[PDB]
Amino acid sequence: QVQLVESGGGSVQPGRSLRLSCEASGFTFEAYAMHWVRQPPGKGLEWVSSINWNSGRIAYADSVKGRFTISRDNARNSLYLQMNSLRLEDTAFYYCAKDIRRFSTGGAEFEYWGQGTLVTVSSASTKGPSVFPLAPSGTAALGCLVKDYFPEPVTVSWNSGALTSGVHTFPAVLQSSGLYSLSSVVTVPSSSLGTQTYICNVNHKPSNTKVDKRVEPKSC
Amino acid sequence: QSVLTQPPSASGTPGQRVTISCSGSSSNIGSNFVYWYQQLPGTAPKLLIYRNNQRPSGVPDRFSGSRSGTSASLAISGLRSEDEADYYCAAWDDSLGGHYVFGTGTKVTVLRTVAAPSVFIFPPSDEQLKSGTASVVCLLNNFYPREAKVQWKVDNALQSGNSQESVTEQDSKDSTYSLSSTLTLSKADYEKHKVYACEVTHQGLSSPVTKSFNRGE
Ligand SMILES: CC(=O)N[C@@H]1[C@@H](O[C@@H]2O[C@H](CO)[C@H](O)[C@H](O[C@]3(C(=O)O)C[C@H](O)[C@@H](NC(C)=O)[C@H]([C@H](O)[C@H](O)CO)O3)[C@H]2O)[C@H](O[C@@H]2O[C@@H](C)[C@@H](O)[C@@H](O)[C@@H]2O)[C@@H](CO)O[C@H]1O
Repeated sequence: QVQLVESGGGSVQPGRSLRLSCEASGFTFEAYAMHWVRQPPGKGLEWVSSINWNSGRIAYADSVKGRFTISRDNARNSLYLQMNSLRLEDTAFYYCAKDIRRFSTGGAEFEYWGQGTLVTVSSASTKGPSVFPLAPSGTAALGCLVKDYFPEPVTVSWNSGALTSGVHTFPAVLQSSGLYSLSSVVTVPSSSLGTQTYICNVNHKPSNTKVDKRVEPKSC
Repeated sequence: QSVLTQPPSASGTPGQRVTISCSGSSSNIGSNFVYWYQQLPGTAPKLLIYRNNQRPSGVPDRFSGSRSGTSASLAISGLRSEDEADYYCAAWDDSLGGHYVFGTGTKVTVLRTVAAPSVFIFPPSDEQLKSGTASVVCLLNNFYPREAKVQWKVDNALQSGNSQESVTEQDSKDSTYSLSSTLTLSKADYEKHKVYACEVTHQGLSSPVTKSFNRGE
């Protein structure tokens, strides 16, 4: 199975530099042109750069020409994007993509994409979240409140992935303070409350934060 | 600079045939292959159609593409709830020495039957109160359509300016939305009042529904 994993995202100040990487497995990396595509949150797709199998032919979109450098290490099955002189409008998910064709020299055909690394160009300071229980009131609703973090993104799972049904993890909203906040809620049967343990797992990779929060009913 | 234009949105009942335009110029679609990409909410784009009409393995045959001149079109036969996504066409553009152009994208939603939300209300945790701010959360679960009004009342006094909303994307299997609204008060203001109520107006409710709690009970 083809697999592409991007890393190197997180927050970065305007004017500064950031290097993204992509690890490729499940195919003969050194035979396929690789590309970077980016997507500003909520907006559309923009092609960034291309490099063929031996790095002989390289292409850049005009919006990054002169600031970004694409490269690759076939022995390490890795693709790199060096980003200099970053601007707010460079804030985006950056996607690593593999070409359909072997040994091509031009064009682009994005056959498989990595899930992307989110780059936030901002003057704000990185800050990890605080996590509070949304304790439950035969449907009963419980959740976790992930408040006052920056930048995006947060991931939330329930019982380390052993609970998937009824789970709604809402899009983050930017508070007036400049920090983000979201809720993840799951509807379970009330029969389950005294019987089952519900833990929300919050990951905030930009601040290197991992928190597990037991969410129990209230005493009353 | 060069743009492939698509309709901003598209919709259909389950089983309906949806069709998405992609309008280009003689420099891109008129000369080069067209590709279509599908992006489910919160995921990365997928290759859906390549070289005008080819489908990868793992793409159902209800997706098909065609190219006629400077325009291209994607067709989804028998729209399913799992098809709710953004769809982007794309093609190489020969002008200006060469560049790849993505289309402006089309959001595809499923038209289902009106469904009223379920409302749940959450008091702030005691742990958050120890830090001096209170967050009250109102949850509107599994409703359709998307538009909804949340109105906070504190001892029946309507609030304004101290709340924020967030809405999910359309659900992959039942085509509903959910909504969270958060009321943020200082700890001191939170303890000065007793009844916290969130009042919900929606097309599925003939009269507004109110869920509330008394602080400290
Ligand atoms: C060789 C090369 O990279 N030329 C690019 C050019 O890309 C090519 O365009 C033609 C059509 O004009 C064709 O689609 C090429 O694809 C194929 C082929 O049929 O030759 C597809 C095959 O699957 C593939 N074979 C394998 C085993 O993977 C071969 C093969 O990779 C090459 O022939 C070299 O061995 O390629 C395609 O590669 C490129 O054109 C643009 O991009 C294309 C992907 C397509 O969208 C075109 O319509 C579009 O104009 C141009 C860009 O200016 O640059 C040339 O250098």
